[PDB]
Amino acid sequence: SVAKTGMRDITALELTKDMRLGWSLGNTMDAYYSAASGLATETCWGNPKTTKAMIDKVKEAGFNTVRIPITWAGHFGSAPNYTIDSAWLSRVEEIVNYVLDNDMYAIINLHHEENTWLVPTYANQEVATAQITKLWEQIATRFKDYSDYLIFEAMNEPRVVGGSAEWTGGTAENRAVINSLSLAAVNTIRATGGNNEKRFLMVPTHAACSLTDAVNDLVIPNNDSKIIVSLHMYSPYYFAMVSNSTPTWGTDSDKSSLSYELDAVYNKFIKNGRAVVIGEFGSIDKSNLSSRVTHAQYYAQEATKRGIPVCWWDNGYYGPGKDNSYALLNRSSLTWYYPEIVQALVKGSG
Repeated sequence: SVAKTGMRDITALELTKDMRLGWSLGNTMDAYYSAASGLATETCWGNPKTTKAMIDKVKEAGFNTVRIPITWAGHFGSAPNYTIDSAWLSRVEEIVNYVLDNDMYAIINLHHEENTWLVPTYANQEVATAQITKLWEQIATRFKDYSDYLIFEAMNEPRVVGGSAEWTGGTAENRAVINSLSLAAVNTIRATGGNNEKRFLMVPTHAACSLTDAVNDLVIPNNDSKIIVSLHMYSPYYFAMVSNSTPTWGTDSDKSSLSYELDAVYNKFIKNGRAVVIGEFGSIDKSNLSSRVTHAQYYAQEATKRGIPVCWWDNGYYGPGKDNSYALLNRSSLTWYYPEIVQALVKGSG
């Protein structure tokens, strides 16, 4: 286990290079139903209750990072304390230890918070600041003594859900409020003791997008050297995410468009000494395995050459021709639906 190996003398760029290739436990601790569901949210989107044996298979395949997306909304109480349900926090800790016991990196975040409370407007800034502070105070305190293999991702895809700028990079107001929220979260985490003064932290742009105005307006809290930028880049959009559209990938235009997107991130952040994790990418199943393999290998290869680790979104949803069919692992048989994609990712990562 790497749970109690402490804090190395290491830079963020060095750490992200070692993170290498990641896998998110998607549609699991991030799934939601209602305030009545409690611990049953984990299984409400069709993933069996997580076991260490599932994580063992991820390690065995060659991944070196597991991201554990967690929706806290539905599991915390009223203002002003926003107390997190003790059983929920204990369940998160069990899963964190499945990952660290496999000698891998673990990322924990706040996930689908934007639908209720994480609304980045000037009007809501005071309330959202108090709330993100109270939540991270509790989460960071619980995880304070873990080693540098545990990373905190402060927010997921902060944005005003339903508004016109949701997928266009936000408004300037939205981006300023997000910077205020990440500053409050980082300052809260750093003040909680244990190893949290030294822990590596991930901070997203608006909606974790790579659009120019979103990447340019991101402010690293305190210019802290242990902050990593979090981007979600399901690139290119139609091939990766949209059913009944664009089932092929692999032309020179396709490759150069993806290299351009990754060059933009490399030139903006990596070459300027700022580490980046692409915390989500992937492709849905359009009965197009050969294109998905070519895309996975090229994405991982070109990101690795630029010092950027990538994390596949494995939501456990299987469905050729269906929306959001990103599954790679069958968590019940403990066998892979698409070992060819896994092999392409691991090979591309080096």
